[PDB]
Amino acid sequence: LALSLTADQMVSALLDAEPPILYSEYDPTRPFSEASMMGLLTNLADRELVHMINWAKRVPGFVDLTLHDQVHLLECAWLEILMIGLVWRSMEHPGKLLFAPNLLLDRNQGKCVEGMVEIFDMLLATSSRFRMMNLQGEEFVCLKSIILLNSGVYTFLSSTLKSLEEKDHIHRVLDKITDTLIHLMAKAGLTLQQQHQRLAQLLLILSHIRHMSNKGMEHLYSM
Amino acid sequence: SLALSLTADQMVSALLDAEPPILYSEYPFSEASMMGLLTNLADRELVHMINWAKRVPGFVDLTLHDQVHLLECAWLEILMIGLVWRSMEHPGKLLFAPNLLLDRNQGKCVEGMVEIFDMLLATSSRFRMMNLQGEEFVCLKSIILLNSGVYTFLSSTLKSLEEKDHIHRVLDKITDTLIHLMAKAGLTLQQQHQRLAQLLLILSHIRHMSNKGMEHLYSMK
Amino acid sequence: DAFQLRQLILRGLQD
Amino acid sequence: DAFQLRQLILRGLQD
Ligand SMILES: O=C(c1ccc(OCCN2CCCCC2)cc1)c1c(-c2ccc(O)cc2)sc2cc(O)ccc12
Ligand SMILES: O=C(c1ccc(OCCN2CCCCC2)cc1)c1c(-c2ccc(O)cc2)sc2cc(O)ccc12
Repeated sequence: LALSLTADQMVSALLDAEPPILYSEYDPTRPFSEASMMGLLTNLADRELVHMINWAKRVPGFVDLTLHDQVHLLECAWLEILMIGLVWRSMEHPGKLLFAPNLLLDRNQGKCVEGMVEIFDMLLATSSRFRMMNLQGEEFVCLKSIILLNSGVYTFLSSTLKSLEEKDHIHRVLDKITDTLIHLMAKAGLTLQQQHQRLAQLLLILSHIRHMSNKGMEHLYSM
Repeated sequence: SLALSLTADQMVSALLDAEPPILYSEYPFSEASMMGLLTNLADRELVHMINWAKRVPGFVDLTLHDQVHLLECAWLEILMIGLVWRSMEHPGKLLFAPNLLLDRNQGKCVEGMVEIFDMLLATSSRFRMMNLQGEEFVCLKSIILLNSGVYTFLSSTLKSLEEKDHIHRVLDKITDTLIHLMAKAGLTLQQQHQRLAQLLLILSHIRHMSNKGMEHLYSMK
Repeated sequence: DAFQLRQLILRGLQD
Repeated sequence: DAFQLRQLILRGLQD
């Protein structure tokens, strides 16, 4: 099914696959009560993860893989995926991270948790970068699926025949998502040159996201 | 700005000419002696990487503070992409140096090293399967230098705005160069955009390996 | 901690 | 070697 989709179809599938936007447990009518930043963020991350799994099943190509590899992809990607979602919804709120529509946090709330401000700044810098680029919703959903499919692909087994087939299938779906990205850009008026340039810009941001995710795990594990 | 005036052919030449020398190791293992040999090599490569960075178009236009920062963020990625490139014609093996060629069982000599060896081998395989060309390699290595620290300068400062703009413009030139190599080699537009995406997606795997590497190295100290 | 993640994912993918 | 990296980088760039 996945390799037979046209670009318009792929975009639709991805838009339709989106998980719900979640609200925090924070009650802004009780601002002087004891609230735990990490508690609230943890509660949110854990509830998003439940929805992320169901979203992964709706990404074309994903359920064609074995169960073990489906698990592995999410295990390697989940924090990147949380982070790119944060960054996307934070685009229209410069200087702030919109963890939830009722939990919009200023940069300086990073300082409330030891070692968190560095990662906040990195998240804010990424949100800025999307803003400066006018990242479109269609492009965002393509990027989020690339993350899922690409982050664990290099660390399966290797020299086994099954992995060869699994990787081949992922690479073919990734090729389809690239075609889709280029198609959005061409449809929006960009020159070939401008198309390849923007595609490169977007994919180079993905390695920053990988970096943030690794720094994040490192910070989380240490709590 | 010399860098933004270059044609694709000129960029490729500059990058090919910039290449550092291929170093030999000083080479019955242990964790200590192998790490000794690999440390010696990494440190000597780093001296040459610095000189190489100065020859990458755009790089010396940046401030000294940012030149430092870029290399500080990128150096292990750059060592790793070099390794993986010279290992391409040696499946199952990593060619740290022409006289130092190691398989995954020697990885096991150092606690926590095999996992990263396997990742490096998987990347070298991937380049083999793609027939990565030397011209493409030199472009990817410069992208790593210029891209890895660009998001973590200061921000909301006027100077940083100017620095990032300059880096983005050079990165656009290197993209144009990659597409040019592909178009010259016969690929369709579709095949061009697809290969470009494939190459840049591999860069996030290299970032990941570098972060895992730092994590492993720090834990020996 | 790392077990709790695998459990969650395995639960979600199956039903 | 977190301090020794930056110095090694610094010396190589200015010479
Ligand atoms: O605050 C969190 C967060 C909190 C707890 C997390 O994990 C808790 C453990 N949980 C156990 C079951 C498996 C899933 C994770 C993950 C993210 C979020 C982030 C973060 C930022 C910096 C940093 O150093 C670490 C994390 S980013 C983020 C985006 C969201 O949409 C939600 C929460 C978050
Ligand atoms: O073994 C090394 C290595 C050894 C010591 C290093 O650093 C020593 C500290 N030194 C202090 C001064 C600043 C520069 C680094 C770096 C890499 C190499 C790598 C590595 C692989 C797996 C892993 O888990 C960790 C590292 S990859 C690599 C590529 C090379 O071309 C050379 C050495 C290497």
